[PDB]
Amino acid sequence: GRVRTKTVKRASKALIERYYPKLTLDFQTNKRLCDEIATIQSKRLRNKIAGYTTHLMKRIQ
Amino acid sequence: ENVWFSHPRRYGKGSRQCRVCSSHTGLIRKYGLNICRQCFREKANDIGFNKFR
Amino acid sequence: FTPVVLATPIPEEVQQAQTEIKLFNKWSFEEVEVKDASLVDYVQVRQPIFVAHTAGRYANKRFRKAQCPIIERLTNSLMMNGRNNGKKLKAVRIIKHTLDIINVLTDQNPIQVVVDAITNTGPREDTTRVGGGGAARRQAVDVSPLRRVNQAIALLTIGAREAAFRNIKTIAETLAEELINAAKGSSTSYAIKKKDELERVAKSNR
Amino acid sequence: ALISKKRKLVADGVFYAELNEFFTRELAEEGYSGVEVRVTPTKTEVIIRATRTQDV
Amino acid sequence: QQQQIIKIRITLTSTKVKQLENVSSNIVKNAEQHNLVKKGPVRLPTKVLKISTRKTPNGEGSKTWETYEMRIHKRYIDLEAPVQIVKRITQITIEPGVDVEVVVASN
Amino acid sequence: PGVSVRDVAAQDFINAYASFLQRQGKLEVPGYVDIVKTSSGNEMPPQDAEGWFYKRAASVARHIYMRKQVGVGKLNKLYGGAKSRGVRPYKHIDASGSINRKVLQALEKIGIVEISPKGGRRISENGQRDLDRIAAQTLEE
Amino acid sequence: TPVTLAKVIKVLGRTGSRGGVTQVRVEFLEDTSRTIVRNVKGPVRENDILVLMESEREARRLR
Amino acid sequence: SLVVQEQGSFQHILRLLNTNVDGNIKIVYALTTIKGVGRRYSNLVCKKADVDLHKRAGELTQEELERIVQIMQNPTHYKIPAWFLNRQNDITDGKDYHTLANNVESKLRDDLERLKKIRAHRGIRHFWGLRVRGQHTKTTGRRRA
Amino acid sequence: AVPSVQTFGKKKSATAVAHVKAGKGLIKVNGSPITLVEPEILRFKVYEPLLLVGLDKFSNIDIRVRVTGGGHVSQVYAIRQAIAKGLVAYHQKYVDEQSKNELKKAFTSYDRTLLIADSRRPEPKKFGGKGARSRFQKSYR
Amino acid sequence: QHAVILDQEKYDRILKEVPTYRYVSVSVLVDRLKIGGSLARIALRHLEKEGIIKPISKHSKQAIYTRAT
Amino acid sequence: IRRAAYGVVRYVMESGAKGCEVVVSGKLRAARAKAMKFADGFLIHSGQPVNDFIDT
RNA sequence: UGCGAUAACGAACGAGACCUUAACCUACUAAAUAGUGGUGCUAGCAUUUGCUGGUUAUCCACUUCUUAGAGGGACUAUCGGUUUCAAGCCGAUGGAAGUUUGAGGCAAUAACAGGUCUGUGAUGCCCUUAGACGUUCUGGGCCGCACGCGCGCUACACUGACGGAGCCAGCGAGUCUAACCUUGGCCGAGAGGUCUUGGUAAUCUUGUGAAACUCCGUCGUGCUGGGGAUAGAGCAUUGUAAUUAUUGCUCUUCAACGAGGAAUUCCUAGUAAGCGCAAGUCAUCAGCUUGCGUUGAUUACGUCCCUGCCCUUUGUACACACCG
Ligand SMILES: [Mg+2]
Ligand SMILES: [Mg+2]
Ligand SMILES: [Mg+2]
Ligand SMILES: [Mg+2]
Ligand SMILES: [Mg+2]
Ligand SMILES: [Mg+2]
Ligand SMILES: [Mg+2]
Ligand SMILES: [Mg+2]
Ligand SMILES: [Mg+2]
Ligand SMILES: [Mg+2]
Ligand SMILES: [Mg+2]
Ligand SMILES: [Mg+2]
Ligand SMILES: [Mg+2]
Ligand SMILES: [Mg+2]
Ligand SMILES: [Mg+2]
Repeated sequence: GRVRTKTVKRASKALIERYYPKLTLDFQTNKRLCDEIATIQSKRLRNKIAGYTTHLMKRIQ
Repeated sequence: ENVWFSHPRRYGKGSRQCRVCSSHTGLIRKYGLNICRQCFREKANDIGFNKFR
Repeated sequence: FTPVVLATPIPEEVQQAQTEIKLFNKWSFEEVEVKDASLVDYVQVRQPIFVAHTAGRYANKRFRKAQCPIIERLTNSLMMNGRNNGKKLKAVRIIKHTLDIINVLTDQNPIQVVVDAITNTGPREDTTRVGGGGAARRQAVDVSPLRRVNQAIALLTIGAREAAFRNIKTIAETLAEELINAAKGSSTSYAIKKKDELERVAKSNR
Repeated sequence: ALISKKRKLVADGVFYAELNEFFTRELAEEGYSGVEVRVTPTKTEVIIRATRTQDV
Repeated sequence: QQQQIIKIRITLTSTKVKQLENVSSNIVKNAEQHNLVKKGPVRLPTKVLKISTRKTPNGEGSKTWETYEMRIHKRYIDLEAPVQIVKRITQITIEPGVDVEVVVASN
Repeated sequence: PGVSVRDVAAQDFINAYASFLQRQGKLEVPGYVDIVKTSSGNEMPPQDAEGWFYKRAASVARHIYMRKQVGVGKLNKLYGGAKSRGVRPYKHIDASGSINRKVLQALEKIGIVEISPKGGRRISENGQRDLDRIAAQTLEE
Repeated sequence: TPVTLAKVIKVLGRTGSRGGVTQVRVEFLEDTSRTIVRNVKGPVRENDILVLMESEREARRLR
Repeated sequence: SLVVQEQGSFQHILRLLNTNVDGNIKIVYALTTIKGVGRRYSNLVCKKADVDLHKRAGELTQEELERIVQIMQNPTHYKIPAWFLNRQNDITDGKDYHTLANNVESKLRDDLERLKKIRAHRGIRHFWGLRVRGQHTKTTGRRRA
Repeated sequence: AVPSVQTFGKKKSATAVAHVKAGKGLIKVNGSPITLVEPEILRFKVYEPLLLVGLDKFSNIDIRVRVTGGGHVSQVYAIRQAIAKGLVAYHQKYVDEQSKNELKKAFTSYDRTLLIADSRRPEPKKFGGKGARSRFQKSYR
Repeated sequence: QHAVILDQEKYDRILKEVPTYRYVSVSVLVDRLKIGGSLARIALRHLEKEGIIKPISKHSKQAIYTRAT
Repeated sequence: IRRAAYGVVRYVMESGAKGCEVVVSGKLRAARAKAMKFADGFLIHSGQPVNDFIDT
């Protein structure tokens, strides 16, 4: 039951839309820069958003 | 005066009552509360007891 | 092989277990080749165990119970009818005495007898209720190997339990008789008898 | 006072509840909004939040 | 009196962990800037006071129960400290919602 | 080669020490043996009945040895059991408070246990020596 | 009766009114490149070898 | 403390206190068939009577049977401590009797008749055939008694 | 000082703290040797870390395992975890890392819970039932 | 139905027929021969003392024996 | 009822709140009772944010 | 829920996110209310150091285990497979954890003539208001039994009963705002009594030495030594009061019950089930409930066949809505 909501997918889409000269195919690097380029209110939501961003970057590649 | 409260109510249901409404049944006396279970649900956030899990 | 001495002296009979891992301390898991094909990777040997108690996870995914060893699944099927829920220590004791009795009668390997009993009372073709009711056709379906080994364990332990109920014979020797008769193929055993009935109804209802 | 801390904190919660309902009943026209009880050493302070503080 | 250490203990009890740790950090900060010797804030197991009452006022319904609960967080600090300037700083700096008690131990 | 009563199995030691205590005959069984059940939750008196006080005393002495101090109430809780209350579900009932107590005076007369200034009974020096000697004999056989 | 050993190549899907039968496709172990679609009662996987008392019968109960 | 073999000098069903005590059953549980003798009383009597507790009640010789009967019938004299008996502080003379085979029906009937004759409520419920120990008669016992 | 590591093992609620120091081959549980652990059929559970790597890996160390919590099977599954983790920690800290890797291979190729605690925890009970999942019986009549 | 006390012919039948029993237990002595469980246990102890049957497990509630040699 | 309820709903709403909701339940000269709602703005109903930002 | 189709595009509540708990952290801050190791100091038994006992301005050091603050961690990571290379799903490896990580708490719009006026000093109206429907007291009743039904407990035993021995939890709670939790000693077969003691509690009850379970014996297929109903006599405790047995204990009486027709409930992994313990109400009384741990399976990882619910299409003379 691992479907991601629109608050994960939309935020991840916006993060790739304005931070492609940034974040890479590594979840830990994406997770660390999601603390600085965005104000995500919880650690679980930050990890979900960074993991979906990583999934979409690996998909874009 | 003669026999008005002549019956001993040192114990049992009729010894104690809710401090809010004086109800002998359904009382909670855990931690010295002496509130009935219907008024405790109303006042339980004022006592400090919160729904967590 | 070489007797090593320690401060707390480990006995020789359990120091002998460094060379080969065997059940309880006696019967090897080597040369317990499963005689019937199509049931390998569903009767689990080739990882030998010491005792038939392994508090592990097998019912979290689908086919993980085929990785539980066959002796442990046989112990686990002995913990039923309610009053024996829990009591894996009792079930492991029953299984240990069972393999003692199968070593005494018919001297060859008790693990081989248990595996032979499983492969001999797995039902090959069962039936199913086709249609939406009891009053309909019954149609024959052949059985998956995992359901074959499952029904084999269930039939052997249910026949053992009912034979051990209300008589002098203990559950270890009634189960040992069930496994011996099923391994040779006897029809004097509950599991072979029930397998014949389940196959025969499917023969008649193809 | 020699009670356990469980019963002491529970009884302070009950005292808060009783004070809060007493001020709810008393200060109805006076725009009551809440009470805070500050237990300092040697005195306790009962602070009433009310809109018509001049009427209080 | 003449800067003789007298071995007090401050017991800090509260149902609110944020303000309780504010008090604990204040006491440890004062005792470290005063160069006091201390056994630090020892945090006791939290008392989870559970009350499982019945959710309904009636009998009617599916039988639903409520676990209201209050947590008691408790800490203590040992201070081998002078008698005057430390009773001053424990007289002052009292947070609401946190109950202090100071006991002198010569055992 | 320094054998204590931890290097001997509990059943083997308690059997050997009970047979030793009965053979040497000093422990002064209380006279209400063979008429007494050993627990309220118990249903029948012990099936040994020529003895069994020596085995209760050996188990108590080994218990006192392996703990620091054990009193009559801890002994009653240890030897008490599930009471078959008939039509009602079972319940833990503490054992006979006279038997464990009289075991404790019986061992204190023969010098196994001691008055233990923090409470119940410790094991005395002589009792520690005795239990270690039967522990060595139980292995070396 | 010469029973035949057949290896599951393709698991087609689950039918039965109750949902308890799986249609699979089996290649015979001896004389392979001979696929028949056959019903299976219990839990069946890929590569699962199973015994058949007929080599000539299909699974006609689907969708 | 060692096991021993044996041989069969045995005799079958035997009469004792007007009760056919059966053979082929160990003596404590053979004496249980006597009314007023249970399992505790049997164990205590076979202990006071110097009876081996293992010997099947037909291996037991008639001198031992006579000692067993004497201890059952006169139990205070053989140091059975009268908290262990039935009719402690009896009803009418204050003695401590243990009541035996045909007499426990007689004393039960005698005390039910005493409770009926006094007109006590327990005697009246005994007369009517209802439950006397304060049970709820609404639901249970709804076939007999 | 003496080379000593301190580890622990866990079943459901049974914690076993092992103290593996350099010694002469000694293995003790809670005061007593590894040959008497009770229960007797689960003695090969606590023998499993001993017989997987060989006893010559244990001939140079003294292990003392203090176990609390749990029950008679959870404590055994904590003993074997404590012993295996203690030997692995000792061969990490003092013996070579390539020796640790062979030991860890021998343990995890046999049973993962020799080194890794079982993560299965008791689910809470909820109202209207007697367990986590099962409910009371409903009637309709 | 079960001879719970031992006469000489049943003793002679035990000492003759427990040899050639492959597996000897309580239930074997209660079924194949006609003594109770009590004499089955006493007989098992006596015959492994005399050395005609050898133990395999010797557990309470399940005693497993085999012929000598 | 509507006048008072809207008069506090918009008073809350332009006192600087994300949202407000007034529910009035009861009867008025009528043998039948109805509950009517008066909402304005953004509200939440589930979660710890109710304990955070919702005042009831 | 999202992908996708697309006269829709972009949003809000609900879901999710959130919070509490459980699981990992030899990484941080520490602790005589937790523990460990040496030993300031000892001390015992067996030996040639194993097992212990005891003192923290009448020792030192440490935090692995324990506790609780702040954090870290998982995001289905990585790699295959598959799907329209889309959301996703499946497998393997790694991992403390890959079932929304397990479990809950909160939980929208619309309703129901659902339950509650007998929870309240919540309440309209009505009734009664001094031979009261107020209040108190005395005694009884709520327990009354030809019977029908529902939730359970105990069972029908040898995978067991009995006895002896072994021996292990976790969630709790507890009195000076008066007698609560009670260790230890002594008496008592037992229930209990009595002299003291610790505890306002990570300190003491309490290592709740729990039960199931394990080992060794007695039984031995017999309604038996399964079962413990009914009933008799006695001893205690609580209480002003125990009779209609409050409950506890001892002896005795030893009933149906030989695994249950038609039917029907609950359940997918530390789960079902077995097992006791604590709390609730409690002066006394748990066969109940809420929780907690102990032991721990079989079977599916699916389908719409039954039942219920939802959605779409269709019909309607229904809209008080088929009880039309
Ligand atoms: Mg006492
Ligand atoms: Mg359960
Ligand atoms: Mg929301
Ligand atoms: Mg939510
Ligand atoms: Mg469209
Ligand atoms: Mg730590
Ligand atoms: Mg209505
Ligand atoms: Mg009421
Ligand atoms: Mg009255
Ligand atoms: Mg009623
Ligand atoms: Mg027992
Ligand atoms: Mg504990
Ligand atoms: Mg009552
Ligand atoms: Mg209670
Ligand atoms: Mg109730």
